[PDB]
Amino acid sequence: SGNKAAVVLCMDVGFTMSNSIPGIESPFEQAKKVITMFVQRQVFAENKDEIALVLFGTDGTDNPLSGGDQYQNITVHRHLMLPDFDLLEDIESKIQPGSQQADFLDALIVSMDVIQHETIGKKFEKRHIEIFTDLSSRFSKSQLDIIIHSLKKCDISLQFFLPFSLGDGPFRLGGHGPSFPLKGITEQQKEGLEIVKMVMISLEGEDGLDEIYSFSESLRKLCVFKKIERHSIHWPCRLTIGSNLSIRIAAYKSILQERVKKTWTVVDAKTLKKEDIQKETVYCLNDDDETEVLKEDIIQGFRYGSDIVPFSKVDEEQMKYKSEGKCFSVLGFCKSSQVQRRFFMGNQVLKVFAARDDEAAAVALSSLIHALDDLDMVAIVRYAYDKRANPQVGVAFPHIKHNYECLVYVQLPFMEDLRQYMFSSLKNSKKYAPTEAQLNAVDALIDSMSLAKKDEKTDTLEDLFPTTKIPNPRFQRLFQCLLHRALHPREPLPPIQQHIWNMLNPPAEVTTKSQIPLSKIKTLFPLIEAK
Amino acid sequence: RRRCPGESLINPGFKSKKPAGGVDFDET
Amino acid sequence: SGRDSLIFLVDASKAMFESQSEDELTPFDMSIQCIQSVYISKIISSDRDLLAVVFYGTEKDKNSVNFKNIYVLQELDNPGAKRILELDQFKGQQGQKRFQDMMGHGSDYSLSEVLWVCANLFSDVQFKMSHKRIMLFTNEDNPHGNDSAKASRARTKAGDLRDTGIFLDLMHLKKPGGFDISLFYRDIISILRVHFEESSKLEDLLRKVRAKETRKRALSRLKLKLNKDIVISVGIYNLVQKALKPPPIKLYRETNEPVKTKTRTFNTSTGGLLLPSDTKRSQIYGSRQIILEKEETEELKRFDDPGLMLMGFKPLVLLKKHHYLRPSLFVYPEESLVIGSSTLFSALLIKCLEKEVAALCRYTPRRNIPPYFVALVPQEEELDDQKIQVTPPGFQLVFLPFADDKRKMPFTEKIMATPEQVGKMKAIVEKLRFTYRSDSFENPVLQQHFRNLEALALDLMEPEQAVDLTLPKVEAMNKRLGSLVDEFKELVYPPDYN
DNA sequence: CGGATCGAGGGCCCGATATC
DNA sequence: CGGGCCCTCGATCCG
Repeated sequence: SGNKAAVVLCMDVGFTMSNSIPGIESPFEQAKKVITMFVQRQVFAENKDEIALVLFGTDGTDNPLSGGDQYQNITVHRHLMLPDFDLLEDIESKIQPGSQQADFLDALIVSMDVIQHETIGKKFEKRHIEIFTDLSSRFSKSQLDIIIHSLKKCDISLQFFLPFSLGDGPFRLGGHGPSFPLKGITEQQKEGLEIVKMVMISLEGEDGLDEIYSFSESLRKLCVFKKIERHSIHWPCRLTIGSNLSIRIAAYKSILQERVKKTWTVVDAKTLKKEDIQKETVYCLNDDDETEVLKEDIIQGFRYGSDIVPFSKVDEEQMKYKSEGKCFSVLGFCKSSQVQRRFFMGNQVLKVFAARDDEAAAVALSSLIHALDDLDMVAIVRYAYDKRANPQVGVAFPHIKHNYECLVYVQLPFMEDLRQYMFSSLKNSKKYAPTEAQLNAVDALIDSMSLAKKDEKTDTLEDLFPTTKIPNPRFQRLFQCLLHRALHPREPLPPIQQHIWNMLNPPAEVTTKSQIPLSKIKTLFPLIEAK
Repeated sequence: RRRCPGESLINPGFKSKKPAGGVDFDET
Repeated sequence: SGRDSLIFLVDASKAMFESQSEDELTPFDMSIQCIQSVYISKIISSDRDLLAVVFYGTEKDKNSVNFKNIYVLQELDNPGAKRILELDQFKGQQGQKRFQDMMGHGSDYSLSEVLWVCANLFSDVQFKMSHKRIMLFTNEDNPHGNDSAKASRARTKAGDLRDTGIFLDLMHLKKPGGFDISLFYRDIISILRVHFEESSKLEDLLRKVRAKETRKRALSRLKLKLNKDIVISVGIYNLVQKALKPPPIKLYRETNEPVKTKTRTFNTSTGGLLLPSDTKRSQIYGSRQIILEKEETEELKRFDDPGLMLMGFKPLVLLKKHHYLRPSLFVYPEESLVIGSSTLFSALLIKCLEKEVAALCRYTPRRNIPPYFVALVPQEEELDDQKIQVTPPGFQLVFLPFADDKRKMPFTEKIMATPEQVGKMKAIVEKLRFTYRSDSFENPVLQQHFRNLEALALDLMEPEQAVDLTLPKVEAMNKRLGSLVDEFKELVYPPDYN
């Protein structure tokens, strides 16, 4: 009932990993930070996926395949099994950088042998290897053809993590943009990179190259779980247009606010047990006198202005509105312009896909998607997940991409939900109208603080601060503190790790560019507090 | 400051609106 | 802010009980039903509003200063179920008879004394009267045309009321030979011509307003920090908010009075109330148990400080339509806290609209709360022909999802329809075309909820059934496109369906 | 200065489910 | 045996 997966993290711990470039944390500390981030999510989220850890270039050989002189300086620190706190504690402080250097492809072979032996009996749905190296070490091209063949036959996916990104000044880890020294790369690193590129292309085609990340960017993304992320649970319905016309669909939640999975159980400070604490509800009169009111004598009531009318839950269930329970019923069609994004309601976005293994419904839905797209129109629909759920009215707009095709449902508001207030006009506020110098100062501010650059010459604007790619800092901050308390109970909570601040702040180039226009607008725009 | 109810009718500062809609069809 | 005061003044002269248009209710019946409709609408839109019902031209006089022929049926007070029940005793022809029996009709009155009593009714209110309004329901276009003194004194007192701050609105009803404003009511009313039929305004008054509308509430007043030194103050307003079913109140079986609930936490071993210092929070993962104090659980929660932090300016094209997380907010400046905020806000709005770019910020609503990236989309002011602000000027705070909030998608094989099927779906869309309004649909659960409470309050056995607007007009749709529907169904679905 | 609102708890249905 | 929904309380700020 759950997506399982065998993950083997292959970390370079060689002396050169300890070799650090000024200002920048050593690739050893960078890889350690990324690995800890991954294991932390798998540990605290309690995923039933098994994780193994192989280190290459450590002093000595835990002989995982070292039948002779082969695969030296490779230690299998953790065999494929569910991750625990002992593993996190080992990563945090026990694992130290080694002095030797190993062949990253040899380490990849050790990882592959772990997957080949510990996955027996279709226990795992997905197989994945994550290599963490700097490529500064020399290597042999001897079994690359076999490595690729064994990876395909075993259906194992790869992911590479280097200190530099595929593409100077100060450098801040997790920041956007300058997150790797432009100069400093060795010809040995270039050669290793060319081999990495070829291997990724041989496994996942042209788009395989997108799976080669830098430690910095890896920290401000969820790409490390990409291959082991469990697919979202979809549910079926019928899009009913009128009478006689219908379409078998299956919709899932496209966007949904990810919240804390674990709940805080209240325990006693001394015993640390739930059993000792109990909450009892007491009834007392609303009136100045709080004599105890009998729990059984309490009757349900509702207010009708001044009057308070007693309406029991029994009569409520009978007299209440009974929903027809029909889901995704189409009410009508209107132009795209009539539905404004400001009226979107709810806490979810639904992606209405065509029922799986159904060709007639797939074409029936595709026809509507393309008809709405070509006419530049949308569909006003009635939706309810069950007869018990309150009915909703929302927008269903087309969404065609090169790979997939679907309709996107977003709940719209009811007359009662809408709120009409009157705000003072500013267009013609004689008192607040800004001068030409003030407007050209804001003009310089917006131009200097722009978060988008257009790649090539006229190509599409490349966004420099994609927030939708940055993970919610709540989770990795919580995992940091939870682990610190589990390992260091005597010590108080640690401060927010700097890379979290670096990933949340805009690229250094934007902050530096804004310096001058911000200083001009400070003097041009007078600010004083009201007291 | 500025405080004109305008066409708010019974609830001042709150625009009053027609309650109907949803079945008005243009004849293409 | 304020509680609004509304006084319904009804004429009780002989002319009011004769209906003009045959087979039509008397102007009095129209008034009584209109008043009742307003009372019910008010028990939904705003319960704190104070209403009053005053009659004039009646033989029996009941009023503060004992002015002849003025019967104050209802003093200024909140709307109630029994007040509507009292008005229902005059609704209809039989109710008209009940009115003539309880109190007289067609008696000589004096509009000067009538407006004085109404003003004296506002005098006796203690709470903030935000709006003072009198709605005069009458069908006599020239009442004291015969008496010159009563007419001039009434004109003088009407001026005194407007100088007080009282609004005077006329609800002119059907009069033989038309209703003339120029003769009377033209100068008294607070600001057409001949209006022989009942004031059109009656259709709106008569129409029930089942809406839970609330006085403007700034949700929060935060600091918009452009930079460490440049900080303006802005107000965050929720212009759209899902209206939900009011929570029930726990009463008593006999007295039917509200009961206050106190949810107390105490020990099992000891039995006495436990202090919050003696409590700790725990989370157990497998075998390990992590212990954190309530303060520590909030300290990890702190993250960014409360306020808006300007990140930069992202072009609107980059903001995708499918990236909605939670309902958008409205950002407007708050000159009350920081003076000069509105000027910079106006300059920012103007230049953002010019450049078609949104202001990216790091939103932290309260202390010890993790931040969220929001995009302030420049919203321009829009005024209709009536000079009504259809879209206020400011920024729409659009919540952007984090990597966690974007859910992975189930990879499906792309199967594209033939141009014949899409052009044909185009024909269905073209035929089912309609005009969308934001206020087109009403919540059927709420509409039924308040219709049920109204009917139970009026002791009406029959509950008032709201027609569900959210259901599609199936039969109308089948009438508009029957054959086309069978044709496409034939084109895409084969007869051996699953 | 009580409401209005929103995080984070709690309680009822419904497809897989070892079960006769 | 989980998943979605919805409501009820509890804590935070504004009117």
